[PDB]
Amino acid sequence: MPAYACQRPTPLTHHNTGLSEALEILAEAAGFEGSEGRLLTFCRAASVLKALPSPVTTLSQLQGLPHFGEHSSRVVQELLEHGVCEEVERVRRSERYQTMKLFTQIFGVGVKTADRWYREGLRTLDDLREQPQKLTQQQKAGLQHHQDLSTPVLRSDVDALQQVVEEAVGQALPGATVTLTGGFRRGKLQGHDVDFLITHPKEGQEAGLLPRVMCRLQDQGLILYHQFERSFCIFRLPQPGSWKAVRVDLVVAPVSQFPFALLGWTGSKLFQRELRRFSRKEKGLWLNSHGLFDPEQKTFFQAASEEDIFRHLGLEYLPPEQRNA
DNA sequence: CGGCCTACG
DNA sequence: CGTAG
DNA sequence: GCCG
Ligand SMILES: [Mn+2]
Ligand SMILES: [Mn+2]
Ligand SMILES: [Mn+2]
Ligand SMILES: [Mn+2]
Ligand SMILES: [Mn+2]
Ligand SMILES: [Mn+2]
Ligand SMILES: [Mn+2]
Ligand SMILES: [Mn+2]
Ligand SMILES: [Mn+2]
Ligand code: NA
Repeated sequence: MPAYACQRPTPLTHHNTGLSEALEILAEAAGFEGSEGRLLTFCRAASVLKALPSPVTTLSQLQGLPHFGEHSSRVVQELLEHGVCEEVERVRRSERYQTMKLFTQIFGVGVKTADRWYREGLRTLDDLREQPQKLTQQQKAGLQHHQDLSTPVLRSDVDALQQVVEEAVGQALPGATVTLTGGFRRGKLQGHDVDFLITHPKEGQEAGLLPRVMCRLQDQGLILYHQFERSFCIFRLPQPGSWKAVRVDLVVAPVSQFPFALLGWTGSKLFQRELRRFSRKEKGLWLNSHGLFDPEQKTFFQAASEEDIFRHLGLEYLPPEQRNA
């Protein structure tokens, strides 16, 4: 088992859901308490279990696995022996965990904001709504549309959204393209949002595109919230006789950067953090959604495909459906 | 000991 | 700070 | 929390 998540395939369907979900609770709780390092270890340990070929049945099967130490091993041991882990159950039932989960799921609210509200005694969405001057415009939109945004986005929604985005993009710039990214490109059947990457084959023609696309969508009445090259939107998606709010991310990249943007925006989140860590720590190259930089030569790697990027980092290529770390 | 991804809005 | 994967 |  390789130590970095970008070194191993991780399929969407795997064999250790119970164990990985428990470790991910502890990771989320670590985040709520402000420990990104513990969050990362628990995330990495959960991800190792997703890459295994079979269910873990006995603690022996963990020996030698990366990111399993005393704490993560004890969690698995309790789950294997007893079906539950006392620490996980205590976290699950705590008012702090439940409220932090409730607040951070709001679009516009992260851990630091949620933690302040918790310390101020707030506990419910109705508490937040009763104090609206304490909200940014982004948070007001997230709260306004919270019910819809909690409803899974389905493939039929993706297809309808891709059609309307393609229509606006084509009106704004002939020849521009729209690529579905995010979890749906990795094969997920559902999601919390839909992610799209927009480019044009002639370098530079995409300058100024995203404001033109947004203007065209807003004039068709499709935009409930927005506000460049990244737009984190809420769309008014038509449904039979009605509509529902859906989170949509729109990203524009020049074609020179498209493989890097496609790689970054396809995820998973852990896969990309691990890939960027690997690049810098193991290869001495700096990776982001714009490029891959050699800081000694002060040059950027020219990539035509995601495969090119994997090759330049010395990694076996993984298709999107194996990046579900 | 000290790192832990790296951007844009 | 929030967002993103 | 784990590891370089
Ligand atoms: Mn399998
Ligand atoms: Mn411990
Ligand atoms: Mn026991
Ligand atoms: Mn997404
Ligand atoms: Mn998104
Ligand atoms: Mn840019
Ligand atoms: Mn330390
Ligand atoms: Mn994400
Ligand atoms: Mn520690
Ligand atoms: Na949030």
